[PDB]
Amino acid sequence: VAALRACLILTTQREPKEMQKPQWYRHTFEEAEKGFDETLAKEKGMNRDDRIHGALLILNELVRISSMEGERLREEMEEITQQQLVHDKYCKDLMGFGTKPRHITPFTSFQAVQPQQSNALVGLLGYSSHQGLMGFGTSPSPAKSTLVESRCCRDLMEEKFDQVCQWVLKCRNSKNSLIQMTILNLLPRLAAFRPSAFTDTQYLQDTMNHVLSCVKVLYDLSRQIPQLKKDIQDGLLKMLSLVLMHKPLRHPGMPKGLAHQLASPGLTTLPEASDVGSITLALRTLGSFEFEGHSLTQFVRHCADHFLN
Repeated sequence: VAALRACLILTTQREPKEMQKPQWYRHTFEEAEKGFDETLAKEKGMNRDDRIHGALLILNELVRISSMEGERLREEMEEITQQQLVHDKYCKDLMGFGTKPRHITPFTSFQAVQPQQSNALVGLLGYSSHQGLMGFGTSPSPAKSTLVESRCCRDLMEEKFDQVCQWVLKCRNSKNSLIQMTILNLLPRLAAFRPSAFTDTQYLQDTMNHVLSCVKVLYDLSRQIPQLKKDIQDGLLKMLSLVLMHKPLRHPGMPKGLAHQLASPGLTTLPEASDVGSITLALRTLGSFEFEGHSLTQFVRHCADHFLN
């Protein structure tokens, strides 16, 4: 596989601006060796660019051919391919593809089922069975440690605004699999949508159980990272045990808890008189003292609670 290791010597080393004529003729042969055989180099050789355009007429076909079927490529290479479908100038080379990455979803290929819809997810894919291709899986619903491949799909898998019967199904369905075990997973449903709607009938119910996850890394991340799924507007309550089990481990060690626990809340309800006691007692610490953190303080730092604050 010379064409596999020879061309990326340019991909990793990419040089600019100097040559106007030559680099344009150096970008083609990268792309040029994607269009045949070699599933890997079908996924390898267009990739970067990704800055810059690729818009010349010949790499259009390298765009076309590798926005065409596109399988294959491969299963794991369809991951790169998943976002190799360019944006947005190609209208047909995107939506015509959306079936195949969703055909990975629609049938067989338990990985390409689980794997792929985590990709676009921005953008859209407004085709009905492809819309419903984000709507076939919500009843998967998700088992088996592959959650990283699917549950983070479901949210950004959604489109807008067409309809939420293929969106809120998660709220009806994706609220089943997460509360049961799969601990780092209850991130993967609940930290997603997240713009928008996370709190709904069953899925603010799990805003309890996603917050019930909090056990004082997992005992670092789940504290704050589950205040990402802290979301609007339904439950004011749980944010309070998420203010309590936010500031119970916060006031303990690992102030990198606060590195993600402070930039949350920030919306809301921490800076109460109690945190005019306690977060003042937290900002009376004042630290810890580290620079991004020093800025991460100011990234957060609020008022009007005090001059002294």
